[PDB]
Amino acid sequence: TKKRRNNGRAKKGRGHVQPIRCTNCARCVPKDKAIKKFVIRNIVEAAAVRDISEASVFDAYVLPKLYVKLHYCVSCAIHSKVVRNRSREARKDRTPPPRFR
Amino acid sequence: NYVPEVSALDQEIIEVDPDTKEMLKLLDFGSLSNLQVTQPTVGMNFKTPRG
Amino acid sequence: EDVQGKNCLTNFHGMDLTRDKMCSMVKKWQTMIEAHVDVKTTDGYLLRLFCVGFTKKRNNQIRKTSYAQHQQVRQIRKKMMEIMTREV
Amino acid sequence: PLAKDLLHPSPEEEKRKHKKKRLVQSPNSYFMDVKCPGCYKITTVFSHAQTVVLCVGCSTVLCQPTGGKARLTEGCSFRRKQ
Amino acid sequence: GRMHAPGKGLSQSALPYRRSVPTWLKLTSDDVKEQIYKLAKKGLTPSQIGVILRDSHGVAQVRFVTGNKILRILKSKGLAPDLPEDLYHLIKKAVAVRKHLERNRKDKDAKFRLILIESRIHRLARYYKTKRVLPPNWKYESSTASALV
RNA sequence: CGCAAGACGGACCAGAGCGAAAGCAUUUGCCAAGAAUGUUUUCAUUAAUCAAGAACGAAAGUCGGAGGUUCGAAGACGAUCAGAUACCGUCGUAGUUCCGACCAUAAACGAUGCCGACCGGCGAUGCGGCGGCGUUAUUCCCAUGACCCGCCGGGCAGCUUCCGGGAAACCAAAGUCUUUGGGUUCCGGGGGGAGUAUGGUUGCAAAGCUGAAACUUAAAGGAAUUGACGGAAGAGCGAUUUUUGUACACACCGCCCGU
Ligand SMILES: [Mg+2]
Ligand SMILES: [Mg+2]
Ligand SMILES: [Mg+2]
Ligand SMILES: [Mg+2]
Ligand SMILES: [Mg+2]
Ligand SMILES: [Mg+2]
Ligand SMILES: [Mg+2]
Ligand SMILES: [Mg+2]
Ligand SMILES: [Mg+2]
Ligand SMILES: [Mg+2]
Ligand SMILES: [Mg+2]
Ligand SMILES: [Mg+2]
Ligand SMILES: [Mg+2]
Ligand SMILES: [Mg+2]
Ligand SMILES: [Mg+2]
Ligand SMILES: [Mg+2]
Ligand SMILES: [Mg+2]
Ligand SMILES: [Mg+2]
Ligand SMILES: [Mg+2]
Ligand SMILES: [Mg+2]
Ligand SMILES: [Mg+2]
Ligand SMILES: [Mg+2]
Ligand SMILES: [Mg+2]
Ligand SMILES: [Mg+2]
Ligand SMILES: [Mg+2]
Ligand SMILES: [Mg+2]
Ligand SMILES: [Zn+2]
Repeated sequence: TKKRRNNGRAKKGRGHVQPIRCTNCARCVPKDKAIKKFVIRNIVEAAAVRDISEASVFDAYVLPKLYVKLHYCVSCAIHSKVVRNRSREARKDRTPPPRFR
Repeated sequence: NYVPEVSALDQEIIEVDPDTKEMLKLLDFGSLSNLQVTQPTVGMNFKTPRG
Repeated sequence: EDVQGKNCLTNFHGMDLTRDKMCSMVKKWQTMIEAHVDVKTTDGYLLRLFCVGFTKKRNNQIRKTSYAQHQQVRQIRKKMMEIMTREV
Repeated sequence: PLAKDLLHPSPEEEKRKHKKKRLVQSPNSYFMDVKCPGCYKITTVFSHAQTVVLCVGCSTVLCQPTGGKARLTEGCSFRRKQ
Repeated sequence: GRMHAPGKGLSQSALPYRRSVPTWLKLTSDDVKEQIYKLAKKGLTPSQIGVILRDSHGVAQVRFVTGNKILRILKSKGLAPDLPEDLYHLIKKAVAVRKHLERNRKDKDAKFRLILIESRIHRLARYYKTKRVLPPNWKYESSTASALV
């Protein structure tokens, strides 16, 4: 019984895809199958923003951002709840979740 | 059953595109005086930007 | 380079960009082209210069990606190298 | 769909199909008479030429081959035949 | 599809329905034959001769004008190569691949392509033996191939 | 702040491309090869699939040389545990890297042989060609690049459909099958014994290919449904009509493997 038409990966018209290492557990997982996440955040948190803006020597100094690319295997993605199981009909929907308010 | 005094369809001037005028002409209706030909939009950009 | 009685005198040694600038320049649906040259100045200083550029999406573009073909990338890289060579 | 006259396709239908998939095959190419401004000779050139055509009298490059069609040199005029 | 490739292309030529020479063409059969003879003496294969005639002299199809094909005209005149041009090109390509491969021992793709090319050469040689164009002792050997073409 | 060695080419990198398949990603140069598109060029049946026979063939493994950064089978320890000879942590030998000879095996998978014909829509995408308002760069001009709107031909795929199939899951092929015949190659015949013994053959070895019988058994197995469990979050042939997984249905107090 096939669960998915694409076999859970994004490989089409090619034979081999080089593996990467899970950020959490360092497992080898093919790059097309891995769960990718691009994280752009602030170096300083919300309270730290107000605590730092007063102690800075510059005027309206913009705090730098952190850019990180994260790769997860299926087990770590499910365990960390960045990915959840869906219904048989809801599996097909591949629209990203509505994070934009 | 509210009825206005005049019809909203009644217009002294109705604007049409040249293609609509040609379609009317093919049906021997190119003699209408209410028609006014408007310049079509120069740029053909009617699709949502894919992304 | 030299000390002159409580006055250290420095000289140019290099140039670079900040980490967040480079991280924010790289995006997912475009092409990146990089080049490097080794050029000697008239007074003996040998330099290695690196250049980076990205393809730009058009104002009225409907296609999601903006990819340059390989020959276009090679032409752009050669244009980078010759300009960087002729200015040093 | 379920009603189409295969014997009598419209003239625009047959110019939209592939040249081999028409009812009767017909090429998309043609021959043309070309004249350069320098020299008065008229040269017959195939539209999808694969060689550089030189004027016999005055050694002028009439056209340059490309992937699909041959592009005429600037200032050269052409007219289709028949 | 291709004999030795998975590709299934459809690109080719489509001759017109009419077989009559167009009115604008002023050339006679004899003039076309003389042009063909001059081009052959210059050292051109029939394919190149046809390409030149199509591009420059407005000769769409020589068989429509002169009533005969280029190779038959050459054979009647006697200016025809000993072995057919397509087999010559196949053997020349095999020689080029074999010359490349001797300096590059680790190029397995060259070996695969050489096997394919030699298979095509054997097919064509057997066909030409069947038609008696080649004597029934002609053999393609790698050592002899350089001298053959 | 420098030096040295070895291994790997991040982000860009995608249900994108190339290759017969294994497989393929820093720049530049050289060498040979190739698909697709264009063609009013040439030959004229030269073609398709294929016993015999051949080239290639991940990783691991074997034999000689060169290097040995990282990781790391075996091994020595420290923990955990009723017990661990495992999972976890510290080291660490072959190996992991390159050259030359072997080995020919993978869930080597689309679990789907190749060639040809016909049979619904839709929107994208990669390559080539053709046509056409209009924005930009090459200071001017064509023309060529970047966008925009279409058409054709191959290619990787996607959505939809009472085309029709099928036990169903699902499939525009897995359709055009009791209305059964387009060509052709390999290959299966209830579950075990068993891919085992023996013979032959190949290899340095490990092992590869070919390959039984005696005997034993009434089922094993596929798809789907309702429950029960979990140290998881009008429509269908028909049973039937919170999500999810199941080899459980005497329903986890289950079932079940090896000494
Ligand atoms: Mg594989
Ligand atoms: Mg995935
Ligand atoms: Mg074949
Ligand atoms: Mg072609
Ligand atoms: Mg392919
Ligand atoms: Mg890189
Ligand atoms: Mg065999
Ligand atoms: Mg190996
Ligand atoms: Mg090895
Ligand atoms: Mg060794
Ligand atoms: Mg350990
Ligand atoms: Mg270690
Ligand atoms: Mg096998
Ligand atoms: Mg697979
Ligand atoms: Mg199989
Ligand atoms: Mg397409
Ligand atoms: Mg392509
Ligand atoms: Mg295009
Ligand atoms: Mg049958
Ligand atoms: Mg049996
Ligand atoms: Mg039995
Ligand atoms: Mg009922
Ligand atoms: Mg019913
Ligand atoms: Mg499970
Ligand atoms: Mg399952
Ligand atoms: Mg159940
Ligand atoms: Zn993980």
